[PDB]
Amino acid sequence: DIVLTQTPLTLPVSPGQRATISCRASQSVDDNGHSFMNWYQQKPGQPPKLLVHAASYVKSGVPARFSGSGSGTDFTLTIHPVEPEDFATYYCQQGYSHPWTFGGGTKLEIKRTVAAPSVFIFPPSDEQLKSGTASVVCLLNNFYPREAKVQWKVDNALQSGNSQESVTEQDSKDSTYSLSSTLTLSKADYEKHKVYACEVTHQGLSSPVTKSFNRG
Amino acid sequence: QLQETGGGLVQPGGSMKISCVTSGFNFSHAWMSWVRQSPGKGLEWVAEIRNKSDGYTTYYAPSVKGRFTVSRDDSQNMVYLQMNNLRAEDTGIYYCAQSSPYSRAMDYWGQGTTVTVSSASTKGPSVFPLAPSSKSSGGTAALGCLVKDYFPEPVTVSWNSGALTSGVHTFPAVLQSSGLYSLSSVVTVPSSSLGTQTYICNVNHKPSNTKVDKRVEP
Repeated sequence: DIVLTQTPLTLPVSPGQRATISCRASQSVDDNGHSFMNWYQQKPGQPPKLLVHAASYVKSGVPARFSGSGSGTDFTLTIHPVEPEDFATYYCQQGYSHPWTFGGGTKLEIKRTVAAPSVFIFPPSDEQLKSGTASVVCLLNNFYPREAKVQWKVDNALQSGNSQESVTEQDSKDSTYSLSSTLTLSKADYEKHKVYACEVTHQGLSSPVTKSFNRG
Repeated sequence: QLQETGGGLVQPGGSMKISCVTSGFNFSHAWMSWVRQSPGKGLEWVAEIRNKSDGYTTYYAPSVKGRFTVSRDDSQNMVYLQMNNLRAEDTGIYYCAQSSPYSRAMDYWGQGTTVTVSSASTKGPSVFPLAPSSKSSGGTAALGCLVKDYFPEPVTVSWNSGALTSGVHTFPAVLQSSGLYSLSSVVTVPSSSLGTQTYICNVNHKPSNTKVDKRVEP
């Protein structure tokens, strides 16, 4: 199957600037002077929409600031300038041979200035503890850019494989993200330790921030 | 122009048939495809059926061939997907689309129907408080609700029956290894409000037809 390496996964663009989205195919998708690479746009809760077919042929009604280019194994979708309605996910798709395959997607995100997260930690409720599980929640609020490392430490032991992160879409007013990191332990494991700490590293912070509490 | 139906809940090993009604173009001439989207596996092509002139030739993604069957009925402008021996990996939004003979692009997609494949029984969430911390720097406190162990998606969360919207962040669900979903909803409020203002999250879960209101205090 023809694998499509679409880069990047997430692409910051300032409004007004150029967005350049690449798609490499693992072999050629050319035949008889046609390059069979198609591009789509998808917004949350909506179907994809065809933008470009045969590499460079913009579908009728699609604005001129969209252009497709490339051949053989390397293809490009450029958006210049990026208008606020253009922020969405984009996919490349080869129509050379079955099975039809898609790239992994490129989300255009609004570039804005760096904003450090506000960090908060929440013990599990006494109510949840009654049921037999303990969820410890670390909140990073209103930050940019998206990339941030959240480490959990439990009596100074670094935690591995018992936490899950979830991130909101960019806020419509300020273009920041928020993120939750949730550490899930049994009531048993929770009770064995005292100090619970969430360490956050983000480029907006000069040094990492730790929020912690003692069980009590 | 295109509209899918038939999606819902089913257990691994089970079967489901979905359909797609179309209009606004010559259906009998068109090639039609199914494509599915699993949150965090992007778009995956599933099946194709053509005709235009001859064959009703069918093509399948390797990982569903034999299990899945695409058919059509030209007289009703209907495409069908019969899915047997379903696995959790098949969970997704399934879209029907018109495949172009030129570029093999997919030209006009429906809104999609979701197929969810799991052993989990439908269950409303347990809702726990994320209590504001005592003390503190700028006079803002964050608080929230942990909405845990429900199936299937989705839940909706509001605050104080829709009267509190500024600074609310409701995170996307994560599917836990139990097969149940979990998320949190948070909001930031003035520290000075915490004695005088009550803060309640309203969690609605349509598939269980349940509504849970939880007060979150110090």
